[PDB]
Amino acid sequence: TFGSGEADCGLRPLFEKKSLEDKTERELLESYIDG
Amino acid sequence: IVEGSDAEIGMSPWQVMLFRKSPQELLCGASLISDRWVLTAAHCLLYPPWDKNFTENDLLVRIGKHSRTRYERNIEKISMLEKIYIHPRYNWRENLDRDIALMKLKKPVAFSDYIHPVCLPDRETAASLLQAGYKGRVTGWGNLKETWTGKGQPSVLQVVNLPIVERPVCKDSTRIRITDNMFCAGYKPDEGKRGDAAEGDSGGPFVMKSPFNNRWYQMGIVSWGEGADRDGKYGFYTHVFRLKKWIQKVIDQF
Repeated sequence: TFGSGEADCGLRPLFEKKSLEDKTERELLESYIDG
Repeated sequence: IVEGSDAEIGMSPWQVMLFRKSPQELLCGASLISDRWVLTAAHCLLYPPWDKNFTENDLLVRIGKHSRTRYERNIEKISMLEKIYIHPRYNWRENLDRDIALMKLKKPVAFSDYIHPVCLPDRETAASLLQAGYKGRVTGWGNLKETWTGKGQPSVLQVVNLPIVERPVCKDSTRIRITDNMFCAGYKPDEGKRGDAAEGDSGGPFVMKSPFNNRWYQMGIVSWGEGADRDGKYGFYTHVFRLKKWIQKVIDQF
């Protein structure tokens, strides 16, 4: 069946887990907040 | 990817490359959803009009990649397939409705800084984020140009952010019968900005970062288009949330 992974899905080792933001993710989030 | 940019290392750790064993070539994109399951588009594996019908032994999946061509020793992971599941209602005859397929790996993969699963959406994430104007992100190793004949090939994984388009504008843009299991994305002619998935990016993920828990969720699968980067035309994506019950039925069945 599924296997491991669900619990920690979607959190990137080199970004979210290190509190670092990639170059263009803010463009995505601002699009949800601004209009 | 047309009009995108180079991905940063580890930016899309769920990105999977579907590779044809013989001849050796990139077939499509896909995504890692657990340590043993990969999600892609049904048309990447089965399309009767082109006498395309790949079996488990014809392909391999490559996870953790950045370079399009280099064998990334000690970074990428090459996995064989145990079984392929195509949605039983995949409509290749008309409109590619339910363009979704699952692939079970022969054995689970270990996660790393470069290999990590994306989340599938829950109903609140779908309700909040699938809205016109909201942007998602598409990644892949497909063509760089809309234009012509080389269509351009990237040295490394490409990324582009694209806005979801209002359903009436999507429907109005094509003669194909669009269903509730599909959505479209891309910039409109007067938005000035460009960007699109192209040939080779099919099957890959359209992801959105949740403002609620800051996890990345796969909301779509690159499905079909009519001229990538062609303003006035938009790319179509399989609506993952709408087909989530089928995904869960398959995974909790094998």
